[PDB]
Amino acid sequence: PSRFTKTRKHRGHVSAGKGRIGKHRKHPGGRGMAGGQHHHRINMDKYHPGYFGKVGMRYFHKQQAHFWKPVLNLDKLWTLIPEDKRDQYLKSASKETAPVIDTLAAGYGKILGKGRIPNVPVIVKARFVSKLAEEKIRAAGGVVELIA
Amino acid sequence: GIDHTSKQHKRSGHRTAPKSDNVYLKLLVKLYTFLARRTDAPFNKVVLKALFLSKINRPPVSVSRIARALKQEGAANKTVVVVGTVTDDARIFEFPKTTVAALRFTAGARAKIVKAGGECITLDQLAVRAPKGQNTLILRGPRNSREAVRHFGMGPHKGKAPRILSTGRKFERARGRRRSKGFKV
Amino acid sequence: SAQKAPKWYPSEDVAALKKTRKAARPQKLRASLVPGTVLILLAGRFRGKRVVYLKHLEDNTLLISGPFKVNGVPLRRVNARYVIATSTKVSVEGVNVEKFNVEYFAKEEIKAERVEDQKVVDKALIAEIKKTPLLKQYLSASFSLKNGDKPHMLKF
Amino acid sequence: ASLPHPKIVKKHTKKFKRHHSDRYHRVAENWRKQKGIDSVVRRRFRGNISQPKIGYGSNKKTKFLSPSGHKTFLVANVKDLETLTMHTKTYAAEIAHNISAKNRVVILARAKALGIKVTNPKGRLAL
RNA sequence: AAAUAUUGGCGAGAGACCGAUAGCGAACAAGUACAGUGAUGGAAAGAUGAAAAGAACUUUGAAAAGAGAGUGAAAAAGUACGUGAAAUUGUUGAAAGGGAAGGGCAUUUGAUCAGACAGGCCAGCAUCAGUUUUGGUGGCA
RNA sequence: GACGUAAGUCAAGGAUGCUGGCAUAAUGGUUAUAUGCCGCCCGUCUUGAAACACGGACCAAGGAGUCUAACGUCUAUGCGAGUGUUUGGGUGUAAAACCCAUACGCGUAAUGAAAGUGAACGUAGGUUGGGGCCUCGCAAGAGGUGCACAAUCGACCGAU
RNA sequence: ACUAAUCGAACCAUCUAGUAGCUGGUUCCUGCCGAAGUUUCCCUCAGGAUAGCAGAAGCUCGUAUCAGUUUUAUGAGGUA
RNA sequence: AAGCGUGUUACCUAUACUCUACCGUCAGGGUUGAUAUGAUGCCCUGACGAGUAGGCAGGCGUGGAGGUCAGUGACGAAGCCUAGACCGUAAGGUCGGGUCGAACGGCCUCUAGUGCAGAUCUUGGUGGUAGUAGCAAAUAUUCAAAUGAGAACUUUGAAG
Ligand SMILES: [Mg+2]
Ligand SMILES: [Mg+2]
Ligand SMILES: [Mg+2]
Ligand SMILES: [Mg+2]
Ligand SMILES: [Mg+2]
Ligand SMILES: [Mg+2]
Ligand SMILES: [Mg+2]
Ligand SMILES: [Mg+2]
Ligand SMILES: [Mg+2]
Ligand SMILES: [Mg+2]
Ligand SMILES: [Mg+2]
Ligand SMILES: [Mg+2]
Ligand SMILES: [Mg+2]
Ligand SMILES: [Mg+2]
Ligand SMILES: [Mg+2]
Ligand SMILES: [Mg+2]
Ligand SMILES: [Mg+2]
Ligand SMILES: [Mg+2]
Ligand SMILES: [Mg+2]
Ligand SMILES: [Mg+2]
Ligand SMILES: [Mg+2]
Ligand SMILES: [Mg+2]
Ligand SMILES: [Mg+2]
Ligand SMILES: [Mg+2]
Ligand SMILES: [Mg+2]
Ligand SMILES: [Mg+2]
Ligand SMILES: [Mg+2]
Ligand SMILES: [Mg+2]
Ligand SMILES: [Mg+2]
Ligand SMILES: [Mg+2]
Ligand SMILES: [Mg+2]
Ligand SMILES: [Mg+2]
Ligand SMILES: [Mg+2]
Ligand SMILES: [Mg+2]
Ligand SMILES: [Mg+2]
Ligand SMILES: [Mg+2]
Ligand SMILES: [Mg+2]
Ligand SMILES: [Mg+2]
Ligand SMILES: [Mg+2]
Ligand SMILES: [Mg+2]
Ligand SMILES: [Mg+2]
Ligand SMILES: [Mg+2]
Repeated sequence: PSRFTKTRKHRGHVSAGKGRIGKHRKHPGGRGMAGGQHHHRINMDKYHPGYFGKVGMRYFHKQQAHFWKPVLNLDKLWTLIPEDKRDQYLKSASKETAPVIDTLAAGYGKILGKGRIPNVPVIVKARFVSKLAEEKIRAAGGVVELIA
Repeated sequence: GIDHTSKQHKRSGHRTAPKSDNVYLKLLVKLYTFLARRTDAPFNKVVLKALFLSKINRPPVSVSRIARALKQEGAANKTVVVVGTVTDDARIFEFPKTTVAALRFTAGARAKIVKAGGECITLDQLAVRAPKGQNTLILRGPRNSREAVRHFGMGPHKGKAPRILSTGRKFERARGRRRSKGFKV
Repeated sequence: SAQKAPKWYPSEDVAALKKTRKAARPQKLRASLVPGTVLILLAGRFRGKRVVYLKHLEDNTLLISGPFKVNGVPLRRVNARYVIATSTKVSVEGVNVEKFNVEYFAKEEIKAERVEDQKVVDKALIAEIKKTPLLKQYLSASFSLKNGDKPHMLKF
Repeated sequence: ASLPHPKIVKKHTKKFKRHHSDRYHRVAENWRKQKGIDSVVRRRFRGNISQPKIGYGSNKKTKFLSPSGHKTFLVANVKDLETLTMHTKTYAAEIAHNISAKNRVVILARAKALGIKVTNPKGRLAL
């Protein structure tokens, strides 16, 4: 709000904090990104390297939903089982009754391997996995069942 | 006239109080100010200073961070003390039975610690049962893992994160960032 | 409320004084003040009158009877720092000054006691002033400074 | 009778008038600091007015005290007055300017009963 | 069709908005008065009192008007109307003034003014404490 | 601390005692004047202003860092691997308050131009410090554990 | 030259609060701290960015690491 | 010599040095089983105090808003004037007296179109100059009467 601003403190002082010499003007260096290659070059090269120039391929008519693939990691994989019923599977870590985790409905397209799941076998239904994510699921006695 | 070697009237540059107006945090400061003055225990002076800390200066402490500090030999039976917020961590599947003292517990953190057989107490229950902070374990969360710290000290060849709104190709991956376009940093 | 309130007020309790280490000790006069010495009174009703120093009272005031029959100055006190001590003395080992004190000069037409006290004390004064010549006229004349008398070089 | 207090030291009994408040009518005597780059008053040249500064602060044992030794508390009605019933020596009452004449009789009579000093026991008195 | 738009029109309800140099240019006979050949430009201007009870009557004056009288709570509300600031001015009173005035520290003089007897005001002396200054004198190397 | 055998006293961690006058314009304040000495006109630009630099005859009223979109640092608060009720819907004492589903934004993954691939050898490593805590010690200190943080060498992920 | 007191491009309204690295102004008090007119780059030279100087917020610790200083030892220098 | 050179003392006086007091700032501390109930308090100790541009902090004032003082007021609110008083270092606050006639404050918070000496600032009002410069081109007016409160200037007559 207004009463806490330095404008109220600068009342009575001539230059309002802008100086007597610099003498606050309209646009002393230009407007916006003016002079990014001429007289603001040092600031742009120091703080925004890469700004000027061209990089690789263009992509006409990009639809981001083509590339939709949220990643889930193995240390977060057991969060897709509900909180209460999770403990039942942790005991009796055996086959023939293994939790089916369908990560697509949980909103994930790829399962990644950040790792260290418990040794409970688990059935993972994923659109995509990595080699290491699959390896640790099979090292626990589970299976990655590919879905679409 | 005095040939002054140092700046005169210089403030210490440390908080002597929390900037917070929390009436309950002020009672905790009031109790530990008394404790740090009438006892010679270094723990009471450390906790008192930590109760002045700003929000970024007390990062959250995970229960997994708590549990890793209990893998130190002889530290299992110590009372973990966190001057800040204890959060939950789903990545860790076993939690020991321990007593944790914190300013705040998240609901997931309090559930996980209690379900393990442990106990969650406030810093004034800690003061009653450990007036000199005997058998305690102060844990602090990582300070520089904040995203803001990524951009601190930006410059050529320093490998820091640029302050940028939109990322991807076309956003600062050109002249200045690869030898094919001018120079690399 | 025209003014809000003081949330707390200063205490009405009055503090006792710290115990002070200032013992009262007797005054030492300057050595020129010896009983019987003639003094000049430098202020008062009797400015300039020359009187006899008789007794040193307990309240640090000099007792003078520069005889009333000689120059009208009665039995009264004067401040020590307000008199000039002269080199000439007159013997006062015949006057009874013991009964004169602060209570004799306490405040609360002259008293019949005081007129008779003066005659008793100056009888032993006036008689022994006559021993050496010219004092009776000397004490009956008031002192003054003339056009060239410098008190820093004058002797008394 | 007020509480015993030291001698009252003011350190500056003279008002700090504004510079040139007697030169131009448009310059009021309310104190204003000179901000001029060339101001002899700001630069503290000999012969010019003094400037308010913290060295003139009244003694804390004596600040806010009237010469009689009381602190002034502004009262508006009877209820405001018994706030000073237990503080008669350290505070004195002052009837507010807007209090009616018939209500001033009530406060003056009540203060005289409680032994409260009134700094203005003559306002709106038809005498 | 509907959901959408709406600084125009009509009818409503509101506001942490403005309060007569503000808020629309315009609270009022305001797009008026007025200016310009014309396109256009474009103000200023609200408040007696509860009620006009808006001062009958006398007197001076050619009259305006004045002095009374009177109405009114008030004329320190008289349509030159609530209050009525400052610049600027008249009278009265005080004060000072040999080529400006004004100001800062201190005091004299004049004028004016607050408070307090259950210790307030101004002082004198003695013995001490702290800081100094100026002498007299003694014993040693 | 000193003296005193002690009792106690003292000039030893800051003035007490005695006496007088007045009790009001006496002291004091304010104000006018006089006297001693001093005092150039403010604001601005400027290396430099009393300037023969500029604005200012006077007075009243008005009169100049605001609001918005997006954002950086810091701080406070709520929750916390999540978080954001208010686009909407429900409800209402009706522009308020109260309640809510699915989404969506940001975060929880990076990297490459891309196609793509995608984070534990180990007690999530080793070394040097490191507050605090533990053990032994009257303590000094010694040993153990050492969060944050700092330096460094490694391990893992992506590109090459 | 003249084109309504207007002419090296009339007047009126609007775009338009046109832009200004330039001139002027920029409204209360007290307290604490306290500058620069130098570096590099710029169609730059009455301007900016950048580093420096300054303030504020602090944070980790608690007498360290130090130092507009000297000594001792060991170098270097090409001015008087 | 009251000049020049040189020597000796004494003396004068800065916002400087010493001591003390007061104010503020900073720093280090003390203080809870009654802190003799205010721990953003009270108190002990030491040092420090120049300042443009500029930064920050604590406060004073104005318009409006939520709360409260069952606040003030036609027995006089607000406003205005006041070489009358009191408080504050100050921004300012309070009281008395006069004028006036209908609303307006204290405190805790919220909010902003929130504080003027300047801008050849805007609008309005007012001065000194100053009873001043001036009211001097176009030949020229005069006498009497009448009217009228009043005639250089109107009317009539006469004359020029
Ligand atoms: Mg300027
Ligand atoms: Mg170029
Ligand atoms: Mg004053
Ligand atoms: Mg002023
Ligand atoms: Mg200057
Ligand atoms: Mg429709
Ligand atoms: Mg208008
Ligand atoms: Mg009017
Ligand atoms: Mg009236
Ligand atoms: Mg009037
Ligand atoms: Mg009126
Ligand atoms: Mg009027
Ligand atoms: Mg006037
Ligand atoms: Mg003359
Ligand atoms: Mg002495
Ligand atoms: Mg006087
Ligand atoms: Mg004078
Ligand atoms: Mg002079
Ligand atoms: Mg120049
Ligand atoms: Mg100047
Ligand atoms: Mg110019
Ligand atoms: Mg001019
Ligand atoms: Mg104004
Ligand atoms: Mg503009
Ligand atoms: Mg323009
Ligand atoms: Mg300084
Ligand atoms: Mg310039
Ligand atoms: Mg050479
Ligand atoms: Mg050379
Ligand atoms: Mg000589
Ligand atoms: Mg200063
Ligand atoms: Mg400044
Ligand atoms: Mg207001
Ligand atoms: Mg009034
Ligand atoms: Mg006046
Ligand atoms: Mg009315
Ligand atoms: Mg404004
Ligand atoms: Mg003005
Ligand atoms: Mg100004
Ligand atoms: Mg002007
Ligand atoms: Mg003339
Ligand atoms: Mg003519």
